[PDB]
This record gives sequence, structure tokens and C-alpha cells, in this order.
Amino acid sequence: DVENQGGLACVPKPCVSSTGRGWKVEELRLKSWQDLHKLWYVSLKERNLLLTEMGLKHIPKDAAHQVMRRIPVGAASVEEDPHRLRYTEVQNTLRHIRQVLEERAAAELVPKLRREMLEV
Amino acid sequence: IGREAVVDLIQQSAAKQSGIRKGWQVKAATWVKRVHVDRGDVKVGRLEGGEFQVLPHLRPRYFVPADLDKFQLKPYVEV
Amino acid sequence: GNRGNTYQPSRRKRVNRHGLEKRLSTPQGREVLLRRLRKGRWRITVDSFR
Amino acid sequence: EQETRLRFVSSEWRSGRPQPPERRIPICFPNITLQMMKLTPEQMDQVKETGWLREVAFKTTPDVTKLEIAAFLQSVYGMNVERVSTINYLGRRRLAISRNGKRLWWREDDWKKAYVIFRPPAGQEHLLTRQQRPVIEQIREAARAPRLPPRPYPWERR
Amino acid sequence: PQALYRSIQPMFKTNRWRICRDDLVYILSGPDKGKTGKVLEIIKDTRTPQVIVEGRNLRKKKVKTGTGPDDFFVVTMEAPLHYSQVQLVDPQTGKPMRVIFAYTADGTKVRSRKVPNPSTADIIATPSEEDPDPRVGLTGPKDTSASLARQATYTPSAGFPFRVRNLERIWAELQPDADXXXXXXXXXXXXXXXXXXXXXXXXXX
Amino acid sequence: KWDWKWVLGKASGRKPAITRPRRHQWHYCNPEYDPAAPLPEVLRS
Amino acid sequence: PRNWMWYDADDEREERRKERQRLAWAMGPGGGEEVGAAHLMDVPQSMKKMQRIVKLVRGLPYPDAVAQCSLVPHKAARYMLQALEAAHADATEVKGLDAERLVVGTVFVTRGAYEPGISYHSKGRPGSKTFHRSHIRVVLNQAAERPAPFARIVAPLMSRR
Amino acid sequence: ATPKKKLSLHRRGNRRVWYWLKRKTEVAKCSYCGALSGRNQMFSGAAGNSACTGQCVEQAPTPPASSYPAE
RNA sequence: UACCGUACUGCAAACCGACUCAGGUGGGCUAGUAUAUAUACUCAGGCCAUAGAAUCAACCAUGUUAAAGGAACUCGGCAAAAU
RNA sequence: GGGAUUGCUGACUGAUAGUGCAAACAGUACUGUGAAGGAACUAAUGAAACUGGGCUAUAAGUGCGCAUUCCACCAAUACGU
Ligand SMILES: [Mg+2]
Ligand SMILES: [Mg+2]
Ligand SMILES: [Mg+2]
Ligand SMILES: [Mg+2]
Ligand SMILES: [Mg+2]
Ligand SMILES: [Mg+2]
Ligand SMILES: [Mg+2]
Ligand SMILES: [Mg+2]
Ligand SMILES: [Mg+2]
Ligand SMILES: [Mg+2]
Ligand SMILES: [Mg+2]
Ligand SMILES: [Mg+2]
Ligand SMILES: [Mg+2]
Ligand SMILES: [Mg+2]
Ligand SMILES: [Zn+2]
Repeated sequence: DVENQGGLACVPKPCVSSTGRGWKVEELRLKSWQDLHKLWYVSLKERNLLLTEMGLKHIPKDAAHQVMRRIPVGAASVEEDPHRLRYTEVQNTLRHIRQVLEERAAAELVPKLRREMLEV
Repeated sequence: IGREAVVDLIQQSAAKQSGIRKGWQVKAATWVKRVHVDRGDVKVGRLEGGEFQVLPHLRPRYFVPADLDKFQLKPYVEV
Repeated sequence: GNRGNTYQPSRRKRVNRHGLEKRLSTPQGREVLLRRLRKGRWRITVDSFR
Repeated sequence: EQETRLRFVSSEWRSGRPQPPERRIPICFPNITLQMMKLTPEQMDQVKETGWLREVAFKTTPDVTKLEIAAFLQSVYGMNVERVSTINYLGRRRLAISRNGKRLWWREDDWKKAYVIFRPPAGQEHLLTRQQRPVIEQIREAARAPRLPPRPYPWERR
Repeated sequence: PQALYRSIQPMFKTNRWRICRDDLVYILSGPDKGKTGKVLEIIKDTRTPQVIVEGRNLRKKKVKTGTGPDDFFVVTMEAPLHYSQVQLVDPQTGKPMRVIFAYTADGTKVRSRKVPNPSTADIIATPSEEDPDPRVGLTGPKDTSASLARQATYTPSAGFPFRVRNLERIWAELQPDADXXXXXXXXXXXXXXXXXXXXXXXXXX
Repeated sequence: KWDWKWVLGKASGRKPAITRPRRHQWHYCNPEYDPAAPLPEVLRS
Repeated sequence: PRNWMWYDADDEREERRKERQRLAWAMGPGGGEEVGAAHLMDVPQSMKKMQRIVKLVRGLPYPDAVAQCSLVPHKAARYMLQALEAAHADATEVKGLDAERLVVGTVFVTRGAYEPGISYHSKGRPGSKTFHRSHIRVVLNQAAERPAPFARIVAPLMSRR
Repeated sequence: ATPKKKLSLHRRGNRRVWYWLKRKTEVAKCSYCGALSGRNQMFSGAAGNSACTGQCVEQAPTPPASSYPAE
């Protein structure tokens, strides 16, 4: 079970697991609180895998660390690594899930919202 | 002229020049090894006779879902 | 007696003299901080960090 | 965007002693980050089958607790955590000399390193997997051994 | 050209480009005028737009393999001409010609031949500027299809104040008392429930 | 339980940036440090 | 004569500067006939320290110039040997000049870019410990006759019965 | 104890005559390896000579001797 | 039974003096001849990296010895010697 | 009086000038215990001092990008495209 963060386990073999995109806010507004809860846990475990995998390689993230490591902007073949692109999509997914949850919390009427702002 | 107004203006001035700690912030970051700065942890107890006692209701509990295995939503949406 | 070494370093005295709270404790210290802000200094006090 | 505020040493000295909260809620939607460091390749083969190591070291953020790392690993990854040891690290200083020579200096965000000692899951405990020699002979051999050479200087050729 | 770049007033206020990529063009000025080429890429810069054509403005590029001295390899490469230095070739007389943005029927805007009868057979066709489709190469693991991602799972019909939806499970009722389908057994295993149980069993035995 | 060439100072050790351990850090700077071994009651030098 | 051009402006400026000094070297001081030359840039020595050795090899033939450089313990003599060996390599393999007739007809030392430093005099006064640099230009002409070797070649201690 | 005026280029050149080095009128050259040194100095491989091929010494036969090796 | 400190340096090339500055910098532990933490040699331990190489300059600094005298020197036995 | 947008405004300046700053991070580096002081650095071209050697001894065209006015759709009252 430490294999989950230990490696992609599909990257040592020359195959790409994730060939897709990250979640958007309008799709995430249509999912229930339980579905958002499960997606949040799956996305955080994916975030740990991607951070570990780009920590084994010495590649930056966020595009602000790239200026710190003296790596050139765009023309470096480092922003094009699969783990960095997946990491940016996973951060977008987690940020959008947080935004949807506060929107639903601000969309309430009674003291239930004071409890809705205690689990987010 | 008030004390809170001066601190708020200081923080608004510090909102600019923020991000990955450049310049004077590189030296100022080493204050955490000089004056015992308390980090952003949540306290779980209190000292009574010098022995720390963790209050059991303040221990961390994580409400993980029943199964995240064969759950039909992945972190990635197909294009 | 050789001079030049008037600066004897001490973190307690540095924070207790030129720190934020002694600057805020008095009115003229608060206008000192206000004109530090109006000049545009990046470091407001000797003990500021993040 | 709202970000990290400045803190002041006199302010933390004056408004000191953070109090414990009155109620702790079970944490739905947690915001906690872990990553492994580099493993030896034989440890990587040790993880590839049966998914276990006795000692794994992690990078975290400095706002975490040994209880939080142990609870998170036990809750999410199904491990048995025996003990956690945490080290606070400063960021690395970075130098990125500019178009005019300025010496632009950066500092990475501070991180906490956890040393997590694990425990064999259930019934699989055999994978701890380790003649004699006298310790008097060990010390007597390590006393007649040649000394380590003094460290060469970076300009010195040997 | 001018070497300042930022002093230049930004041109192309309305974004319309008469030259597109992959089309035959005539070089008007420079070391090789009278020659023709196919546009490989247009650099759409508002201040200094360039056009790279097929094998015409050839200058030797010194590609620097990283080294302090004279270790490098040299490759001939098409240097970028200015956007103003090129003009489209009409397919009839081989001379450069001005492209106009004529509107045909259906409200669409096309590129005509600059004639007093701008209609069909004078339109110069413009190719599309995008082809990066990840739709081919989908269905990998850790992905979800669009139809699955657009389920209307959320409904406000439930979620009403339900302080007594506990079901009485040691701490799986604490979360729906603080407002929850099923906690994992491993999560409840993390907060150990056996420190008092061992003392109770030892006292009983 | 100890690597004595390291103890006498004639060999490199695990965590070679320490070079002078306190009472704790003797256990983890030892080159023959086994994680699977149990941890002693006092953790001496 | 270079009908082609470089891609970047920096390389083109450098190449044009190179052709301008190849014009200035021809039909100027000497020039004319085929000449092997070298330019050793940024020697980590002062101009006086290099000029101490350069006054010994001025006008000599090539073998006794190598002899005069190889018979002194100076640090500058090794750099002068490097410059003379580079000039000899250009003259013999890049050009087609005959050996054993090469004369060191032009050698001189020019200034280099300095690295300014600081020295700490007493009573608070500053000083300097500037690190000096220099350049070497060596021109090896070919004479019409093999010249007088100027230093008698004797047998070593090894050549003994 | 202090110069009253600035030294001219001609006066400086005249004063710097002691700093110049005299040329050596003899050199010992090895015909094989082309090495150069004084006639009183060994410049073969035992000394510093990475170009030595051993042809500098043309004869060295000494097989016979008898002694007690102290061990 | 949490949080912070734990590397390295700390009579010093890493602190305070613009410096790799002959200056300034707190507390504690210690073996023998031996007897006091003084003195000479030494234990444990550490060091002989930050200009090197020979040689009979004058002269300068710091000392050893000096025949017969002895403050006669000098503003003043100052400085040395002496107990 | 003061704080921000616009100036088919300038016989204002054009990198030792103009703000202290035209710049990857200027109220910065750096100086000072502190209040406080406070730089240099655009892109090409490459003058002199300086130091070695040598010697002497056709006020035009052609392309692009806009602005003005025509036109035809216009919110139909300042132009909207
Ligand atoms: Mg004193
Ligand atoms: Mg001072
Ligand atoms: Mg600790
Ligand atoms: Mg001392
Ligand atoms: Mg001083
Ligand atoms: Mg000292
Ligand atoms: Mg002694
Ligand atoms: Mg020495
Ligand atoms: Mg006597
Ligand atoms: Mg100025
Ligand atoms: Mg200037
Ligand atoms: Mg001014
Ligand atoms: Mg310039
Ligand atoms: Mg000139
Ligand atoms: Zn030889």
C-alpha cells in the first residue's frame, strides 16, 4: 500500500496512465457532497504520487520554482514532462472542489451553513 | 494613527513582494532557528505537572470514505 | 582600549528595542512606522519575517 | 490573492501560548501533503512486490504533527505506524545571477521531514530478514587500522 | 529592424491576418526578392510580426552544444522575414497580390482576390489553426469519460437538518451529528479502541 | 551492533555530515544501523 | 570570401569583427607572405612579469626561443611556451611553412581586463589587490635561410659512456 | 621618502633595467624527445620529463652483485 | 505523552572589530613525576595550510658572553644586571 | 485643496540627462544599533587618457498596421460596428 506513493508503477514501463485533463468547476457543481468527498480523497492521493514522482526526478513545478532553479521559460523540455502537467491538473481539481464547496456553503439560509463552514 | 491600522497597512505593503521568499526574506526566514517560533500546528493538550497530556478528543481523526477502490470517478476527465 | 566593536549582538535586546511592539507602543514610534511605509521600505522592522 | 502574512518576533513573544481548541471535528476534505524522497533501487524492488518498508522518510509541510502523519497514514494507506520522528528544515538558498550582475537570492519554502517506522501488516512478519566475531578483535583491528587522510582542499591535487 | 521592441506602437488592433500559414507567398524585399515559398509559421507579435517561409531566407545557425569554447554544430535554417516583407502569390500571373477580407453569405468573412466582383472562385481558403486533439489517445487508466463526468448526482432535496441521523456507530455517528455514508474501518482503526479493552479483559481474567 | 572503524574515526559513517554525535544520534549515524532491530531502553553511546 | 551569413546578430558581429582584424593584419606591419601566428588571451600574469620573459625571445629563432623559455623557473615562461607552441602548431600544420627556419619576429604583451580587489591597510584605509591579466601576440616569420642558433647545443649528462 | 613628480615613460624604462633577465648562452638538448636543460642537470624520466623514451641513456648493463638482504 | 532546538563553528579562518585582523569574548571537565590549576617534562587528545628556498651583507629588533674598571654615561643608574 | 483614467498636449529631458529608480528584485544592494542615508546597471557604435610592438631614428518608391472622411447596418440623437 506504500506502492501508491512509491511510484506510478506504469511510468517505469513505457506507457502513460493519465492521458486526460483536470476537472472543471461547472462539471464539479453537478456532483453531490459524498461524490465530492470521494473525489477529494482520490485527488489528494494522486497529488502525493505526482509530487513524489517529480521529487525522484529533479524537475520543478508551479512555473515560479522554475525561475528559482535557473531553468528557462517554456523552452526547457521540463514543463512538457507528464508528471508536471498532471500535477497542475490535480491542483486545479482540488482548488475547484474547494471553490464549489464554499459556493454551496454561501448558498444556505439557516445555522446549517455555520456547520457547513466547519467541515471545509 | 491607531495600532491595528498601522499593522494592516504593513500587511498590505507586504502583500506586494510575496511568493517564493526573495531578498531580505531569505535571511529573515532563519528567525525560526533563533527565537523558537511556533509553527501552524493545532494544540492537542496542556501541561499539568510538566508531563504533557494529550486530550483524546483533540487527537486527529480523518473521515476517509468507505471504499476508494473501484469508485467510478478518477481525478482526471477525458478531453 | 581599541574601539570599533560597539555592536554586541543579542536577539533579546534587538527585538526588545527595534521590534514591532515597542514601535507600536508609543505614538511617535507609530509615525516612525508610518513614514517607513510612506518611503516604501521592504523590511518594516528588524524582526519581521514570513 | 490572500497569502502568507508577515510575522513579528515581538508579536509572537507578546501574544504567546496558543491554546488548544475546545472541539475537534473529524476532518472531511483534509489539506495535507506527503512525498517520499529517493529510495535505493533495492528498496524500490522491495516496495514493488508486497509494498512495505520498515523505515520510510517523507517531506511534509511544517504545520503538521506526528499524530497527524501517523493518523493519516493509518487511515488512508492502511499502514501500521510505530513511531514518527520529525525534523524541521530551512529551505535551500538559491542563486540566479541576472542580466546585470545582481545576485538574485531565493529561499525555498520550509519543510518538515518525517521519519516513519512501520510495522508488518498481518502474518507477513517474516520480512524483517536480518557466524560471529569477537568485539575485542573488532576494537583491536579498528585500532591498528590506518587513519583517515585529512580532507583535501578544493584547489589541492592528490 | 529597430532594436528597441517596446518603443513600437502595437499594430494589429483588430486581429485579422491576410497571410495564413501553409500558403504560397512572394518575397518583396531583402537578399532574395522575386523568389517564392510556403509559409511554415507566422509569429503573430503585435509589435514585430515575423513570417518563416520554406527554404528562402537561409542563414547558418550556430547551435551551441553547451560548452565554454568553440564546441558547437552549425545548421542552415530559415531566418524569420518580417510580415510586411511578404505578399501572397495569385495563382494566375505569379505576381504578389493584396488579400481583402470580403464578407460572403451566412455572415462569414473570407479572403478574396481584391476584385470589383468578389464572390465564389475568388475566395482564398484559410486552413484551421488547431489540431492537438487528446480525444484520440483517451480511455487510459485514471481517466473518466465526459458522459460519466456530467452526471447530475447533486440534489438539494436531501441534506436537511438531521441531527439524529447518527445510526449509533462509535465515531461514524459523530460526523453526521456535526453534519457520512460509511467511514473506512482503517480510519476508525487509527484512533485505537483497544487501550481500555485490554485493561478490561485483563481485569476480567 | 557498532562499526568500530567508524567509532575510532578511521571510516566514513552513515550521515557523514555530523562528525560529532551527542548522546542520541549515535544510533542513527552508525553505518551498521538496522531499522528492523528493536530500540534500546536508554539509547546510550 | 563568405557569401553566407550567421543566424543570430551576435555571431554575425563577431564574424565581421574577425574579418576586420584579418584585413588589418594583412598589408600592415609585415603581413604579405604566409605567416603562422597565435593570440593567447587572458594570461593570469602582470604586463611587467610577462615583459620580463618576452625581452628574451624577441628576434630569436624558434628552437633557441624554446630553449630560453625552458631554462628559467618563472611562471611566465610556461605561458610563453604555450603561446610559442600554439604559433608553431598554426605555422606548421595550419599553414605549410617549413620548420627549423622559423624566427620569432614579432612578440609583444598587451593589457587584459583586470579584476579589482581590496586590501586592508591599517587605520581603516583601503587598498588594492587587483589581479592583472595580459595578452600575448606571437608572429613566427619564415627566414630565407636557416639562421645561426645563437646558443651552442651541448650533450646532456645522460649521454655519457 | 615620496616622489615629488610623476615618472616619465623614458625615465621608468631606464630605472627598470635591473628587472630584466639575461639570456643563457648554452643549452643541453636531448636528440630523442627534444628536451632542453642545463649541461649539469639530469632531465630524463627520473626527473621531470614525460617525453622521455629512455634513448637518452644508450647503454646500462649491470647483472652481477651479491649481498645479505636484511629481513 | 504533542510543539520548538539538535548540521557545523564556538579563545575563533565561521562571534564583535571594513580583513583568513597579534585585539575583545561567558560557564564547566581532566592523568603522572609532584607538590599547588605555579614551574620543567609528559598522558588522553590535538597540532606542525595560508608564503616558500639557500647564504657571512650593512643596519634594525630581541637576547647570550665579555679582560681591567665601574655611574666615570645621563636632565635623571632611564634601560640592563643584581637579590 | 487632495486621489485615480484620458490627453491627434508639450520650441520638456533622452541614460553623469529626466524621478533616488527607463533594468528579472529600487527605496533594492549596501551603510548604520536605530531613526535614517542611499547607489550603479538600456540596445548598438566604440573617443581620449593608458600600455606594448612597429616606424621615425532620386526632399523617392514599394509593402504592412491604424487614424480621418466617404458608404450601409446602426443604439437611432454623437458616430456603434
Ligand atoms: Mg584589557
Ligand atoms: Mg561600526
Ligand atoms: Mg524533535
Ligand atoms: Mg585570546
Ligand atoms: Mg579595525
Ligand atoms: Mg583573531
Ligand atoms: Mg613540552
Ligand atoms: Mg609553514
Ligand atoms: Mg671581571
Ligand atoms: Mg539618472
Ligand atoms: Mg553611466
Ligand atoms: Mg536628477
Ligand atoms: Mg552600451
Ligand atoms: Mg585608439
Ligand atoms: Zn630524451
